[PDB]
Amino acid sequence: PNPILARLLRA
Amino acid sequence: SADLRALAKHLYDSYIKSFPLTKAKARAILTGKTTDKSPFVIYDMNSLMMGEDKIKFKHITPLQEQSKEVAIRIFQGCQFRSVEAVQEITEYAKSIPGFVNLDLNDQVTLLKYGVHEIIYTMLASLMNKDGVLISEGQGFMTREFLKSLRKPFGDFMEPKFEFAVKFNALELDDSDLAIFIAVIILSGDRPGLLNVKPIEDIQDNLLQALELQLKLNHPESSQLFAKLLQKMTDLRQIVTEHVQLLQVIKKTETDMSLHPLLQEIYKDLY
Ligand SMILES: CN(CCOc1ccc(C[C@H](Nc2ccccc2C(=O)c2ccccc2)C(=O)O)cc1)c1ccccn1
Repeated sequence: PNPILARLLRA
Repeated sequence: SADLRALAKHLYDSYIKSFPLTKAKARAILTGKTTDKSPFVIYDMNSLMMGEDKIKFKHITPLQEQSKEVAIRIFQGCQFRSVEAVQEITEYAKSIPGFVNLDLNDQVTLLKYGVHEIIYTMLASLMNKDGVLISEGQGFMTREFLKSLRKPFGDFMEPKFEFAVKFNALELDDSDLAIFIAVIILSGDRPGLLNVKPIEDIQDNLLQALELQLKLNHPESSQLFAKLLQKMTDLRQIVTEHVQLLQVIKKTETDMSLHPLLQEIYKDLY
């Protein structure tokens, strides 16, 4: 889950 | 030693880069010690009407048209601000030495549980006993006005103002706060952390750096470190009671969905 946090953490 | 001080300074620079409105700026604004036009004050329904277009809000329709209920419009303003605050905290967290080398799933868990506590730590920087700075310091919403909103919304901010009076009594500065927030993020007791030991080392290291920072910066404030450590648990209680109120709102007020980022953060939290 938490795709949005994982994407916010992957820059 | 010397390296611990270098770590503190690195974190302070990252904090200044990550958070546009600092405690120093906020106090300058709150005490009238800035050259800038003083914030528009929202103390009541009419002042909110006038002041409202100053609230930092980007959506399909202007804030005025979002709801007939004023309390619901304040709800949407606060939600929008919290989303941007979470983005800010995420950037700071990535800047914390060692953070990007943990298992990505641990980074996500730590950010999840940490970010509300960090939001409430920094919100106090924008508060005095009479209200809170909003919209990057261009507005000031009074505590009384927030307390006058109809239930459930009337009880949202009062524990935050109460926490903030005591927390601000510690007279911390931005350099202190950068390390304090880093300490909060790297808590090893968050539910579901898969690999705990590297997190425990980094948090340990941050805690020595914090100790040294307070000894150097506040030589006459005895046991300040202990007092600050005791504040983290308070923050956890604030988050717990806030989540209960949010649950009330979900179960009570027609179509009260939240932004997907906040929904993601609260889902299965504790
Ligand atoms: C008070 N304030 C400054 C920001 O203060 C914050 C105070 C709290 C928060 C945390 C945030 N809380 C909410 C999340 C969704 C909807 C409402 C809230 C409220 O917290 C709330 C509810 C009812 C009445 C008032 C607030 C979170 O959980 O992520 C984030 C920011 C505002 C208010 C309106 C517009 C912009 N700036």
